[PDB]
Amino acid sequence: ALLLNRAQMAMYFWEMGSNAVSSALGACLLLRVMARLEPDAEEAARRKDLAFKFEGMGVDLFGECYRSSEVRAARLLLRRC
Amino acid sequence: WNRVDIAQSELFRGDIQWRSFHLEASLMDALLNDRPEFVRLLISHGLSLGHFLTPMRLAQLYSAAPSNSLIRNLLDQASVGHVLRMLLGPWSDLLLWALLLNRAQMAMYFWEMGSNAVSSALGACLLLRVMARLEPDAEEAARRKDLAFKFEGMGVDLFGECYRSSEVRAARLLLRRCPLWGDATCLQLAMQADARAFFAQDGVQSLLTQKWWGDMASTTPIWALVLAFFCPPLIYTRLITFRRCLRRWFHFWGAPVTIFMGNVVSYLLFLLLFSRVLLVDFQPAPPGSLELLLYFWAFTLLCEELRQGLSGSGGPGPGHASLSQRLRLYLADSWNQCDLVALTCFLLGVGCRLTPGLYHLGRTVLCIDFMVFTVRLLHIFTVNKQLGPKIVIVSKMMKDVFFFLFFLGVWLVAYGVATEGLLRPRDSDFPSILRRVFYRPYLQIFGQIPQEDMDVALMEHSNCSSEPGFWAHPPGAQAGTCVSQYANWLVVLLLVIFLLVANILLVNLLIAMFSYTFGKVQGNSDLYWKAQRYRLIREFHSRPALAPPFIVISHLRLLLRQLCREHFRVYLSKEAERKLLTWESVHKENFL
Amino acid sequence: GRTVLCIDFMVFTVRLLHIFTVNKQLGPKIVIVSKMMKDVFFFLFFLGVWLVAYGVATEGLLRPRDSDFPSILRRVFYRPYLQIFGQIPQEDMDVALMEHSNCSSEPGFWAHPPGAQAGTCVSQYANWLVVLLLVIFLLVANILLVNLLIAMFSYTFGKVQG
Ligand SMILES: CC(C)CCC[C@@H](C)[C@H]1CC[C@H]2[C@@H]3CC=C4C[C@@H](OC(=O)CCC(=O)O)CC[C@]4(C)[C@H]3CC[C@]12C
Ligand SMILES: CC(C)CCC[C@@H](C)[C@H]1CC[C@H]2[C@@H]3CC=C4C[C@@H](OC(=O)CCC(=O)O)CC[C@]4(C)[C@H]3CC[C@]12C
Ligand SMILES: CC(C)CCC[C@@H](C)[C@H]1CC[C@H]2[C@@H]3CC=C4C[C@@H](OC(=O)CCC(=O)O)CC[C@]4(C)[C@H]3CC[C@]12C
Ligand SMILES: CC(C)CCC[C@@H](C)[C@H]1CC[C@H]2[C@@H]3CC=C4C[C@@H](OC(=O)CCC(=O)O)CC[C@]4(C)[C@H]3CC[C@]12C
Ligand SMILES: CC(C)CCC[C@@H](C)[C@H]1CC[C@H]2[C@@H]3CC=C4C[C@@H](OC(=O)CCC(=O)O)CC[C@]4(C)[C@H]3CC[C@]12C
Ligand SMILES: CC(C)CCC[C@@H](C)[C@H]1CC[C@H]2[C@@H]3CC=C4C[C@@H](OC(=O)CCC(=O)O)CC[C@]4(C)[C@H]3CC[C@]12C
Ligand SMILES: [Ca+2]
Repeated sequence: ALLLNRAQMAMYFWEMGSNAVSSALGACLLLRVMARLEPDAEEAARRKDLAFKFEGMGVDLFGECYRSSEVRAARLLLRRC
Repeated sequence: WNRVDIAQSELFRGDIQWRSFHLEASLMDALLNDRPEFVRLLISHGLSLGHFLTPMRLAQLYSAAPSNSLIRNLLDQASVGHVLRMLLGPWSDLLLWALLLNRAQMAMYFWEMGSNAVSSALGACLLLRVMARLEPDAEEAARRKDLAFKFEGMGVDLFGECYRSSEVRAARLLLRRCPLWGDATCLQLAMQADARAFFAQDGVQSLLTQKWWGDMASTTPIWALVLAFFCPPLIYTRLITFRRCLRRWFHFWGAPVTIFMGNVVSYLLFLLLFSRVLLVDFQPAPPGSLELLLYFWAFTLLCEELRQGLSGSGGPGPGHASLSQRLRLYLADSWNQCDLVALTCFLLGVGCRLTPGLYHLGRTVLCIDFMVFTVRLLHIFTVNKQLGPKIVIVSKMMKDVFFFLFFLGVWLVAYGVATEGLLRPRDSDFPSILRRVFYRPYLQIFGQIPQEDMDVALMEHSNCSSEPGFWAHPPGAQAGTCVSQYANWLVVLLLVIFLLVANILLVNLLIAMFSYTFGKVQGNSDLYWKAQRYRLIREFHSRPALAPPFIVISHLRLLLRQLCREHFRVYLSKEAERKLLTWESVHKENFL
Repeated sequence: GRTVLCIDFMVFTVRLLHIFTVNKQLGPKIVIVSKMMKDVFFFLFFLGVWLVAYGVATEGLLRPRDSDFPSILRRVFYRPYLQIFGQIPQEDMDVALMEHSNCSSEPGFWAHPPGAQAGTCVSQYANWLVVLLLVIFLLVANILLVNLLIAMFSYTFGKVQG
């Protein structure tokens, strides 16, 4: 759903899987890369907007996990993904 | 009855067999009586508008204008001013009508049902600012100007959608040859409308850079233009990209950034020639090589000054042809006023130079004349995106400088006379009294504090006057021959109060005044600079490619044109032109 | 080789800034001072235009007799630039503060400034103006330009801080 720029599908498939923080950062990694690999800049506006929406959820979900346990959310970043 | 809920259920239900003429005269009373919500219903169920807008019914529509209007009499006066000579008694004429009679919601709807969304939104803004100036009373002009902002809203909002859709295909929206108004352009429409909000948006501003760098790929760097200006061989190279090698030459030297840089290089060389005349080639001999080259240079500067004068909307219309408007609008630009003060006291400085008696006055006028030509360096670089919005700021700061200069000058009189009165010099000439009162205290603001000239405990030789009292000799040249030492505890105290008020209270409160009004005017003067920008882009695009010293080639080409006897618009085919308006009427409907 | 190494010390010392940008206390403020360059360059534009305007008009009004191009480009640029920082040489520009008023066989009245690079003798024709034209300089540069640069720094520090 990230590849075909299906916004609400990717926003839902992130919610039903494991690896919330890494795939929110992973979704942000693809959509900034794949906008540079995109020829036309019209759909790249939707490609970059949906990258900010995963930037919202990764920041929002990690800030919950960090205020829960600063030790156990430290291990969230430095996990060998 | 002005009851909408009846009119829907009558037309939506109840054996729906409405014919033509049942709807035709129904929309008349929907238009003659104001009632715009009934109008949207009938157009939603569809009318002809090619069998509805028969010219009797339009004359019928204008006949129901109110008698005590600024329109009915304006028709009877005629029975913007060219609209009067054009309007007499399918949507564009109908949109024109609702603007004329200030019918707000009717015009807001007729804009939505027609073609040409961006040009008629700018066109509606053009009329309602013009027709408010043509309106006698200012009560309804508040509604006339408010409904002009509502079309300013929709033109900015709809173009920003069209620009983010396709920056190329919305670039063609502006520079389309609009066959209304005698082949008008939507940027020209936005200039004449004084559409500051329309120029301020990032689509038009990015379009202005592409017009600025005309056929030279506006993302090109600046140093490559400098490298290609001073190497015209380097024009045809791996640097600056563009979109017959002779048109390739003319796309460079006809582009407005190179006409600008030509005008900048040739003006920095004018000021370098002016200075080398003024500093090292200005003996009382008759004028030599470079001084006569300066006089011809400033003639061309004057011949280039009349080109803007006799080649010059919130005012008159284009092509006025009577010079009591064209020269009056020339001597209203604040730059021309600087350009003519420079060229008239160059003429004074040369006329006083050539006469034998007035030579030192001719030099003195030319030194101040360099000052005025150099300040014209500021007006040139206000087209720059990096410098320009900040040059326009520093004139908004003058209202605070003048407060400072008031508050300081009052305090400088107060300090300066009290100090000159307490220590009484014996060399009290009026040039020297007005110097120790004003000039010497003014310099104490800048760290020039002459303690040895005001404080007696720092000066020796305490017997220098036969007048009664005790005296002391200040070692300064214009400090008086000897000053009094009666109350020099006070003069030293009164300096302390001066440096507190001037150097600390006044200077740091001026920074608070600059920092405040920089915060206010930053938004509005950038908004003003955006709209000013296109006025300066096409002011270089219309200017000849040859600069000031070599402009006489392009004036002996223009004058030889008359013995033998910038309107920007990109050209495209009508089928590619209707594809543009079809694309754009979709994005109006997708926006509404 | 010595001269290049003295400028080379300058460049190695500025690399001291790039090192301490990892600091939490200093670092966010080192990254600010490069955002300020767009306002320095306006100031440096507006001053430099006014420094040409003041500097040539002053060097034209008082005409020195030691008008070499290094010294002309010094009394035009360097000496007015230093007046922004409180180095105002009144004795070199104002004739009423200098004695020895017969120092040139050229026609007109002259006067000797005691400065080393102030010219051998300057003119005293319109030195009411040079003194006035200094007053306008210190108003534009030292007060209008400097305090408007603070307003420009205080504004763009507010924008770029976040
Ligand atoms: C009095 C002196 C300075 C005589 C002039 C010497 C010239 C041969 C040269 C030396 C370097 C040149 C400058 C190199 C950089 C450019 C940037 C250029 O800016 C632009 O045109 C593009 C910016 C924009 O988009 O508005 C203006 C000309 C300018 C100052 C050139 C102007 C003339 C200069 C000063
Ligand atoms: C009491 C003594 C100091 C005499 C008073 C002199 C000042 C009232 C005048 C003389 C020269 C003026 C300056 C000449 C150069 C200009 C550039 C000007 O900027 C522009 O013209 C930009 C063009 C534009 O924004 O339209 C802003 C004011 C300023 C600094 C002026 C500020 C006020 C000054 C100092
Ligand atoms: C900036 C605001 C707060 C007001 C400050 C005004 C002064 C800085 C100006 C207005 C009156 C001027 C002066 C009028 C009288 C003289 C004496 C004059 O000395 C001479 O005797 C030489 C020839 C002459 O003018 O008689 C030199 C210029 C000077 C200081 C003028 C230059 C600077 C002055 C003091
Ligand atoms: C040219 C001179 C200064 C020769 C150097 C003499 C050194 C033997 C010593 C004297 C005191 C020392 C300083 C004492 C305090 C520290 C703080 C330290 O900052 C950090 O590493 C932690 C801050 C952060 O978390 O980023 C950097 C080194 C420094 C400046 C030391 C650097 C080397 C210094 C100057
Ligand atoms: C017309 C005359 C004055 C010659 C013009 C010289 C200036 C245009 C240049 C030469 C040295 C420069 C300075 C050298 C040291 C730097 C540090 C620099 O900060 C950083 O590099 C931080 C690193 C980063 O933020 O990426 C900010 C600009 C600054 C002050 C420069 C400001 C502009 C300067 C004065
Ligand atoms: C900061 C902005 C507003 C522009 C200011 C530029 C000046 C401060 C710079 C550019 C030209 C420079 C000068 C070019 C000519 C000279 C004369 C020179 O005196 C000499 O004769 C010694 C040897 C020589 O250079 O010939 C000493 C350096 C100096 C002042 C240079 C140092 C400072 C100057 C005046
Ligand atoms: Ca002009």
